[PDB]
Amino acid sequence: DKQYISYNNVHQLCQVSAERIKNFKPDLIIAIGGGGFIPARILRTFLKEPGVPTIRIFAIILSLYEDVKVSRTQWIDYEQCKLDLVGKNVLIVDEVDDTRTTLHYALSELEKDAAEQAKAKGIDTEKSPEMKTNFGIFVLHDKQKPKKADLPAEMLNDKNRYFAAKTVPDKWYAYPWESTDIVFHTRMAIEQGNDIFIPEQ
Amino acid sequence: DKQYISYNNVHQLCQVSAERIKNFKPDLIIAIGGGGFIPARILRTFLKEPGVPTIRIFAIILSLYEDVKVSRTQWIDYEQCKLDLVGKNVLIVDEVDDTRTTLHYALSELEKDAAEQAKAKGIDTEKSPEMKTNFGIFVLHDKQKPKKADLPAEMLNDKNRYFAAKTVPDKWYAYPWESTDIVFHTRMAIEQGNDIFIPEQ
Ligand SMILES: Nc1nc2c(ncn2[C@@H]2O[C@H](COP(=O)(O)O)[C@@H](O)[C@H]2O)c(=O)[nH]1
Ligand SMILES: Nc1nc2c(ncn2[C@@H]2O[C@H](COP(=O)(O)O)[C@@H](O)[C@H]2O)c(=O)[nH]1
Repeated sequence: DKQYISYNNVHQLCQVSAERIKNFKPDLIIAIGGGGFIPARILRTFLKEPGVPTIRIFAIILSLYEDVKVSRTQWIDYEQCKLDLVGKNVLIVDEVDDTRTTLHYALSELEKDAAEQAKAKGIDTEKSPEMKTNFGIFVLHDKQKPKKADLPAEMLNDKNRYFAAKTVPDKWYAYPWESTDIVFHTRMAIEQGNDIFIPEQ
Repeated sequence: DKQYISYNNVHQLCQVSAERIKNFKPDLIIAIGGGGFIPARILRTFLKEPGVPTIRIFAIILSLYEDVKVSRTQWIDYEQCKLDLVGKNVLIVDEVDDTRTTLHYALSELEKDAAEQAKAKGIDTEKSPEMKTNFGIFVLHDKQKPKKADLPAEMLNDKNRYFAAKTVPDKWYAYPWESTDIVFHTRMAIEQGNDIFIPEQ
């Protein structure tokens, strides 16, 4: 029993979520895999405000192994990119929250990068808090079920640090960019109510 | 006079292009900006062959300035990623070819990386030509107008090295992930015959 998602749906999800996200006032977006990149890119179009330069999106690939083992398959070369996580608001993007495992470590590893950058600059997060980095999360879908790992309480709780376009029942979702027959995929999606929901203007 | 492109169209363009591209037998994809990432990601779904691991996609941002000036805003950290361009077939992806300027330098800079990564490896493409790197290009659209830059002739000639989904006229194309009203954008696209061109199965 699959749930078919149309491109246009993913687009409207980002759209509505764009507003709530506008608070967190992100300084940059870090996208997990290609899965998180597509919505991240769309998400950007909506966060564009006249004059203000367009927010940057950094893609990262993260591999998790067992017998937990983390592996930075593709990471941000802060060096050559000249990216400073210090005192910035980072928004982590990925399509769906299943067991939360992925975001758990994604946040984790990125936090290490922040705190270690802070040292390198000679700063003390303790003595001078404001210098700390504020992390945010954004997912199209957040499955409601038993999560096999977890994200820090204060964030997971604040409705302006963790955004789930939609929270949905434990099922398997097929995303437009995965299908080898978009036409079928689409027809299905429309038949399950997974197409638009915000009529034209 | 804009040309509205639907997500589903971009999807089918990749689909058909997937075949011709299957020859070049790409070892990895390097995507220019988010623009090239979305189609690159889709393109992947179609290149998947049972058993064989899924091809990797590397995103890069390239800034070009004048008064030409190149700036690696975001590049591939071959180091930590453990990526070897030597003797591999790289496919460069980006949504549209306008003045070719972008791809000109994108290819250029990436070629430097291959060369320098080839020499410092203790090899020479002259005596051992089975090691040089073969570059490929893929764009949804390739506008026909007089270009401002240029790619090597042997590549822009061999129809198994330069892939352009649909070769379009000189106009301005609005891509789905750019629109702030997908519904309108879509209706328009369908009315210009810029939606699907292949049916279900
Ligand atoms: N297409 C699709 N991928 C899923 C689904 N649930 C999980 N995934 C994939 O599995 C990864 C694991 O997420 P986690 O379980 O660690 O929170 C996701 O990022 C995503 O790539 C689903 O319903 N549909
Ligand atoms: N949306 C859109 N972007 C375009 C169009 N033509 C060029 N661009 C943008 O301009 C860049 C310049 O490409 P170049 O002119 O250097 O070959 C493209 O990669 C793309 O981001 C168009 O018709 N529509």
